[PDB]
Formats: sequence, C-alpha cells, structure tokens
Amino acid sequence: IEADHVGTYGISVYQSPGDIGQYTFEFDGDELFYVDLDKKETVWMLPEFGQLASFDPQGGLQNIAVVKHNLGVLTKRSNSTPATNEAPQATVFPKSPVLLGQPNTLICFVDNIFPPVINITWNSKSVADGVYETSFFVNRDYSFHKLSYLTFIPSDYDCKVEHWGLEEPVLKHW
Amino acid sequence: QQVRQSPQSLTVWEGETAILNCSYENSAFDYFPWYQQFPGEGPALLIAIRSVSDKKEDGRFTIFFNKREKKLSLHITDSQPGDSATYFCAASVTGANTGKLTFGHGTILRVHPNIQNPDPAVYQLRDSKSVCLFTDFDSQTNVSQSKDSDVYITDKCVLDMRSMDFKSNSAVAWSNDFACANAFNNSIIPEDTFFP
Amino acid sequence: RVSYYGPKTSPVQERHFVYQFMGECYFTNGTQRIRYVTRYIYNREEYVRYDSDVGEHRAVTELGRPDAEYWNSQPEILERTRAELDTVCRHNYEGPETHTSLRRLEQPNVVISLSHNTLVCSVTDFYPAKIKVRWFRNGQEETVGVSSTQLIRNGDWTFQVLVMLEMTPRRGEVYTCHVEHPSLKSPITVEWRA
Amino acid sequence: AVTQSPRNKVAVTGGKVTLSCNQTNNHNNMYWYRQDTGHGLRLIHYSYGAGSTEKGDIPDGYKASRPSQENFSLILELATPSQTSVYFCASGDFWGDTLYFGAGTRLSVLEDLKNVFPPEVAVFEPSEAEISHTQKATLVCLATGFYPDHVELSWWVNGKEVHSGVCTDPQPLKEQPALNDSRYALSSRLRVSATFWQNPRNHFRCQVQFYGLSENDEWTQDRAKPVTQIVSAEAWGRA
Repeated sequence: IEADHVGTYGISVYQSPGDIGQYTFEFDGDELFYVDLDKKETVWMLPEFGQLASFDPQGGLQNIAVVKHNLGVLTKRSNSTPATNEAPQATVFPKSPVLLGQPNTLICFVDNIFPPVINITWNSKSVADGVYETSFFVNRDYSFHKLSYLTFIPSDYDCKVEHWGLEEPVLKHW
Repeated sequence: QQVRQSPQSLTVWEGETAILNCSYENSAFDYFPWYQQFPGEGPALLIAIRSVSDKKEDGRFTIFFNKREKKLSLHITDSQPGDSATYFCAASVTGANTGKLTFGHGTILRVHPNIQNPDPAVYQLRDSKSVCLFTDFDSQTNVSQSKDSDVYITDKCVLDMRSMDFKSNSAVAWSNDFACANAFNNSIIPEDTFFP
Repeated sequence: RVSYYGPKTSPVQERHFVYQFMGECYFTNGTQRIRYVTRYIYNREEYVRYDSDVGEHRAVTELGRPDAEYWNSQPEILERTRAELDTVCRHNYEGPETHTSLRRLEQPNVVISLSHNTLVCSVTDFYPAKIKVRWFRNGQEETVGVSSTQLIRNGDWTFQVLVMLEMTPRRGEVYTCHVEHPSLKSPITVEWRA
Repeated sequence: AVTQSPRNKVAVTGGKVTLSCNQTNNHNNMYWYRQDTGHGLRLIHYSYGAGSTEKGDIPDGYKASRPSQENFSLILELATPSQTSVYFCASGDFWGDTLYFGAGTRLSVLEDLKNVFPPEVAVFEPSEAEISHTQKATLVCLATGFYPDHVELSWWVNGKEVHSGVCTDPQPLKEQPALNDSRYALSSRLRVSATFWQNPRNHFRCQVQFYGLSENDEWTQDRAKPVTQIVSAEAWGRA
C-alpha cells in the first residue's frame, strides 16, 4: 500500500505458554515507544519524545488483556494447532565508522523471528556489560526482527542467537 | 480533570423539573454517563451522552451537553418521588483505552410527594421521650433543625420505593421543658398551623 | 500535553501459540488521504482484517468468519473502528506526530577516508531518510565506479549510508563528497586532497 | 450479577479485613470503589483480567487480588479508622460503556469494641387529634443509641411487612455531634387510615435490623455482646 508515512499503532503481541506480551507504537519503521508490562510504564525510544508527547500506559494493559483473551479462544477454535518455527538471520554492523581508541556502537540485526522469543548474546567469552536490546519489530510477513547493541572500544566479536527454529545456535562473527 | 457537580442537594415537589448540573475541566473527556444511586443499593447507569452529541433524550430524563463551555445538565421532567436518589456525573477520555471513569461527587435529589389539600398541623404522639409530628405542609415551608441539642428533628425522610397509598413528608421531633407548641421554634411555620 | 491514542483491539467470544494485532495508518499528502487497516493475526497467518476501503470487517481465512461476521453486526464496535481513522490516525498524525516524528531533523556526519584504490564516504546519524550523496573529482561529477550501500537503518531513529568510489590518487587531485539532506541549509561538501 | 461479601462488617484497628466480589456476566474488568461523603466515589484498585491488578487513585492501605475472571478481592492487612466506609465493587466488558455495581458493604473500623451498642426501639401511637382531624393515623418509630449506623428499619402490619404509607430517614443521625464516638438514631413513620387504626385487632410492629459483632468475635465487658440482631417494638390499634 503506497503512502508517504505509515504509523503502526497499538501493536499488541501475546504468546502462550509463558504469558509473554508486547505493546508498541511505531512510525515509518521506527519504534516510538513500548509499554513495560511489569513496571506498567511507557518507555520511549528517544527520551526527547517523552518530553514532547505522551501515552497512558493503561491503554496498553487493557489491550494486552484483550489479546490474551483472543489468544485463548483461537487456540481452541483451530483445535489447538501450534506455532511453526522459523530460522532467524543476523547481520552485524557498526553504528559509526570504527576508530580504535574511540568508543563505538556495534549493532546486531536479527530477522525472520517467529515466535518472538530469542536469546541474543555475543573474545570467545560471553559479555553482558553495556548492551541494549530493542523490542520486536513488525514485518510485512508477520515474523519479527530485533536489534541488539553492544558498546565497544574498538581494538585488535561475534553475535550469538539461540532460537527454537535453529537446531544449534548461530554465531555471526565480526 | 476533576468533575464538579452542582448543587449538592436539590429538593423538588412532585411534578417539577429537576436540573442537575455538572462541569469538567479536561477538554479530552468525550463520554459522559450519569449513574443513579438509590438509598441502600449501589449506582446504576441512568443515561449517557457522547461529545459529538448535543442532547440525549430518554423518557423523563434528558442530558444537555455544551462542548464549548464544558458544561452538562440532567433534566428530570415530571419529578416522581421515586426519583429521590443520589445522581453522579462521570466522564472518561475514551481514546486513552484506560477503562477508568472520573466521577462527580453527586447531587442528592429528594422529591416531595404532592399534597391534595395542605393542612399544616403539629400533633403529640403517645409513648407506650415523647414525639411531636409536624405534617401536611406545602411548598413554602423549610424545616430547620433545633437550636437545642437534646432536641432531635428529622426533616426529610424518603418514601419506601413500594409505597402506593399514603405518601406524606412529615417531620419528627423528640426530646426529654419540651412540648410540641415550641418544638419547631427555630423554623419557619405557616401562620394558620393547627395546634390541638 | 498532546497524546497518542491507540486502536481498541476487538475481542472475540512445548507447543506454542501466538496472537498479534496491529493498526496501520497510511498517510499521503499529510492527512489529505488516510487509509486505515487493522489486522488480527494468529500464528503468523492473518485471519481477520478491517480496511477502511471496504468499510467493514472481512474474514481472511476461514478462522475469521466468526469474528468478521460478529463485529460487523454490533454497531458500537463497527462504527467505533470506522471512526478510528480519525480518532487514531488523523488524531495522531495531526497531534503528537507533528510535535515529534515530523519535526525531527538530525544532520549527517560525513567523513572521507582511503581504504588503484577506493575512497569511502561515510555519512551517518541522520533523519529522515532522504539523502543524496555524489562524488566529484577535481570538480567533475563522478558516476562511474561509484557504489553505495542501501539505506541502513540504525534502530535509534538514525540512518547511515556509505558511498565507495574507485579511484587512483595522483598527487594534486581533489575528491569531494557531496551530501544533500533536508536538515542542511546548504549541502555538505567534504574534500580529500591527493 | 455482581455480589459482594460480606455486606456489613465490624472490625478493630490492626485487624485484617477481606472484602470479596463475585461477578457472573463474563466481564473482564473489575473495580473496587469506596464512597464517603465529601468525596464521592473513589477508585482503589481494579483489574483487566486474572493475575493482573492496577492501582486506582487511592490505593494506599489496601491490596487487591484477582485470582479468577469472576473474582476480585480487596484486602486491608492493617485496618485503620480512616478505612471506615461503604465499599462498592463493579465490573464491565472490554471498552464497555456501562459499569455494573454491587449492593455495597458497610465497614466500620474502630479503636475499641466498647462503643458498639444495639438500638433501643419504641413505637409511638397516633394522636387522636390527627385522627379526628384527618381520618388518618401516623405511627412514629424511634431507634436510638446504636453504633455503628449499620441499621435497617421495617414496618410489619399483622404479620406481613408493609410498604405503603412508610417513610424513614435515609441515613441515621448523631445523638451528640460533639463526640467522635457519638451513638446514632433513626426515625420512621407509617401512615394508615383512621378506620384501619381504630380496629383493635390490627397490630403494628416496628422491626429494626442491626448488624454488629459475629459468633467468632470476642467481647470483653459484662454487657450482652451486641450480636447482629433484630429489635422490635409493637402497638395495637385502639378505640
């Protein structure tokens, strides 16, 4: 469908078992915000937008309720057919040009995610300090993509995904 | 966002039209439902209007909405004494998908039953404290309470919802120097009022 | 302030299972033409959809007939969803988006650097996505041997593009990377002297 | 239908009260409101479904729990005097225009159980003045000296409860408004014809239902424990 802009509003995603949900807004491909369903807090991708607009997190909670509900019914309606897994693909690239002795951000882009539960990690050893994951994004084909971010001090790295539609975890080296 | 209702108590004689007013402050309110609460039960939805709507009719009850002045009114025509209740104004921003309604503090509407022939009198009842009954007075009497503790006056009863046959709006005074001639000293009595 | 409103998901009456619901607003020429499309998805298969062109729900798989038939019957739901094209799309574009997404402008950083060789023009951290990046050699537009990445989406409301020119450096030549973008009053021109 | 339990409860500071609410409309949202004069109807907690629970506008001092779609509970772990009130429960559908309320529960939380008295009740026969003057007769019933104000009055005319000709106060009244522990009184009236009253075969009774302490409660004074009870006063038609 042709358009200048597309706002994708009120994206609700629920999955059982696990009781996992997500409520996000997007504009033109970019996440405006999500609702934190445990802190019940609207958290914006850019704090600056949170200072210029608002969204009552409760309208997210109620919508997740509906979508939990609907999920219960359709589960049964189709006689409980289960979700069919997919193989995700990762692509690692840097945010700015890389300059040793200069701080840089390294982005991992996983796509063809479905269902939306992945472990996205990373020397030959795990690393946890200073990573930001994004929320799940929406694809025209109803699989998801997600980006992870690692902050490096360029010196002289691999991105590890554990999904279900992958028999052994896939590590895309840099 | 506060909803503010006026007046706090309204008293009306059967057949009048009651006007209950409500105003709000949040411009984003677009749904305005009125809830009626009878004594002893909990409120039920009486009647509601949306913001895209100028007036909402429903039998003897009508809501008048004014968006510009952020003002709202419930009219009750042909006030039956069975309409005696507390009435609450509410409003939600329906776009916020939150499910919470903001509530006025409600106005108490007491409807007086109508008297075929007024006959103001003050009677002395028998004990088997002693009690004095002021009864059968018309629209131009306001019963004020006693200037004396130790004298108790109840002014506005509410008829049983099921009363069919003997509806009146008397006042009762009781105490332990107390006779029925003086009992209603501090309220405005009609001049030709019976004292047997 | 000004506020984002979302649609109302319509309700219905190991092995894993997935539900997803979305409201898509399609703006062309600001709010001159809006299309509103709302989708209900079970296990990656879309099964119900409303579309403001149709003006009414439709089932997209045979799981959907119950709900599309149901929601079409009860007007408190169908009229509401029809009106979400204004109460959600038009309201959000005209309100919060105008104060946020549509007002955002971050200009790009451009740096050239050598890698028969090839220079790379690194243009990063900009928004929105419209950008033109041309090479000049001694002041002549070089379109042969120049190759750019596609627009790369950073996920943090910033784009980047890298334009590689194949070149041979002869002492004296000037290669300039030339960048036009809505955020720049005048274009950016960054030179590399051989 | 939306029903709450218990409908009346007495409690002392420091105790743990639990109001419970059940609903059978297959509604998804449930709410717990509170009603006090000068404050209207305030939201304490609510819930969009089982397992979840939201903080309303005055959630302090209460915790809520929605174990089941049909069940919402409201718990006061340390009851306070300030939590004395009338509590209302509600429900509604997703995006519902209507709230559906329960019948309410009166709850009194008191610093001590010493001041919980039942009502003393009396019927007052109609004056002959009113009879001869109106061919109407009005009985007046008085219930005095009770605490708290969880009371309900009824008129019984020869073994069947009667409603025509009855009007009673909608709320009790403080005997000594200066005191903070003042006892309360309610009044009522029943008007019948004079022909009906003077037939001394008709009897008239004023029955007042008081709610107080329960079986499992604990009473530490010599007086009879003010159980939840009924007090009645009676009078016979005459000449």
